[PDB]
Amino acid sequence: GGVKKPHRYRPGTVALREIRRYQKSTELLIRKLPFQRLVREIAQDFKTDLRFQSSAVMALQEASEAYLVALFEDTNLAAIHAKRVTIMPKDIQLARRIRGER
Amino acid sequence: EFALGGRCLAFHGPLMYEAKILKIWDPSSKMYTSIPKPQKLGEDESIPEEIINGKCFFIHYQGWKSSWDEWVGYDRIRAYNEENIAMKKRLANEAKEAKKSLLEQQKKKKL
Amino acid sequence: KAKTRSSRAGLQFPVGRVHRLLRKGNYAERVGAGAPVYLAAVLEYLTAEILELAGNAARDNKKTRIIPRHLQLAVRNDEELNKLLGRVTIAQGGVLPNIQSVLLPK
Amino acid sequence: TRKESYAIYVYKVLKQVHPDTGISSKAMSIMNSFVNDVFERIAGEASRLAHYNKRSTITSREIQTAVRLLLPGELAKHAVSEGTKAVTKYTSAK
Amino acid sequence: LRDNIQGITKPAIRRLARRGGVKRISGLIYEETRGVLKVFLENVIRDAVTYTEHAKRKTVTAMDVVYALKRQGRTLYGFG
Amino acid sequence: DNIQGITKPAIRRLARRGGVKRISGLIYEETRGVLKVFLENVIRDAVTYTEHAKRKTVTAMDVVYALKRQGRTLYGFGG
Repeated sequence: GGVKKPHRYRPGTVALREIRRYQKSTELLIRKLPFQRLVREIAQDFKTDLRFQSSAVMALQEASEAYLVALFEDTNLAAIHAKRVTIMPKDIQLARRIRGER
Repeated sequence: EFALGGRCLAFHGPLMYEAKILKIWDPSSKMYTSIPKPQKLGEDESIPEEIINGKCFFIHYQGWKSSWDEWVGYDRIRAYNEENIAMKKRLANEAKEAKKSLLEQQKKKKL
Repeated sequence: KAKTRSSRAGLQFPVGRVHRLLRKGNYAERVGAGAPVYLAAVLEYLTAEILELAGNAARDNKKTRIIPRHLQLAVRNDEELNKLLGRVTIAQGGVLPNIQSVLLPK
Repeated sequence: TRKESYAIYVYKVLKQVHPDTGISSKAMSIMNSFVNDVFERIAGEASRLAHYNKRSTITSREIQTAVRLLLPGELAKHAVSEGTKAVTKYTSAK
Repeated sequence: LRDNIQGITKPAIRRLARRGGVKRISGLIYEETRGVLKVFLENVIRDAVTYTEHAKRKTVTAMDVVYALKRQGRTLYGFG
Repeated sequence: DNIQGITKPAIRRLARRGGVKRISGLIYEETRGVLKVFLENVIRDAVTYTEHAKRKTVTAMDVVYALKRQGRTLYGFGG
């Protein structure tokens, strides 16, 4: 007769819940070691064997997450601009086509 | 047969579900063995009395959380063999027919 | 007995230091006496409004000591300090909590 | 080895404002870099103003034209007011 | 090393975008973003290895990073 | 009202130079306010600079000087 059904939050509730979770966190998101490596291969191209402090990396990250959370933010406004809740690659592009990096 | 941590197929309402055997209960010794070692029931641990006289297994449903973990006797537990898998397929087909009858009655309700 | 220039000016930030710096900064050839006094006066103010606002933020989160986050709130909540510190990215700030109205459930 | 920074000064003005509140060291460094940056911007604009007006000295006047050109909106008025009363007390106490 | 851009995992690119207040991240964004991280991190790090060499230092310093970010406009407080 | 002197066809001409093919009608009056607030930023700084030279007249040099401060340099008028 009555068959079970698991308790699944509707698409979007878990979303907004972790939005409120993450907009109160100040902790960095991109993980450290993965990021650190991002550089050693993004630097090896500019100068060989450039050592890096454990603070340059942390800085070059804080500066990155900060740059990205800003761009995502203008991406969203750009996504809402077309009356849509999905962001698209064009958005990150319109946004950046207006900051003048493109 | 039944082993600690092994596959099993179990009743749950009218249908068959796969489960892990985490504990094996012996009614005579009032005791169960567990996986990370004999031990008795804890303060918050209890078994329903309908099955506690038979050999029980604490089982965990695959694809479902630990809130669904429960003690089952030989009535509700079977070994993971091809006969049980085949009748599991058969009862899955019965649930499929029930869902199809649901679709038929709702589409007649729409008309 | 030698007194400091800050107590002459009634300030807490150092007026002496801000003179040296002004001099070695070579911002200009000659620097007058009152220029480091005024700059220390403005810097302490800006350091104060920002510290006050941070104090208003912290008590709210019931935390004794100010931590870098409290300093972002203070800056992004205020609409002036935000034009000033507007292309600045503070460490461990997070962002002002905000979600758009169309993203809310109906 | 000696590192010059505005540690005890900002701490003082913090107790002058709140004589009950602690401060984080990283947050301190936020304050130190922030006062250094705004000092650089106010002093640079001043240097410029001067070099435009063919002057050669950074008078308290320039720092003002500057504070009113950089600090935005009201933050300025209250900056000026406090800077003018500060230099007034400096000249009154000589 | 090589192709470590994939280290900025999707789970994370999301967490950042989630931080930024987005609710639905289309796929085809996870690739675009990593590209944006690698144009930003490029310029900054480049302007930092130039600062590094000028000082004839080898250890890319956090001090240089901050100065580099300034040049591009994205000043960072918390390090010097 | 001197603001309404920035006429529609003029805002249309700015849009045409800007590559716009259909201008809403409500744009015209949005472009005024945006225009004003911007001029009201340059000219403000233009004058701070002016009253620093104790000059009472403003110069084009002070105008491009205020633009340099804002960020948008203007070549062709001095400096």
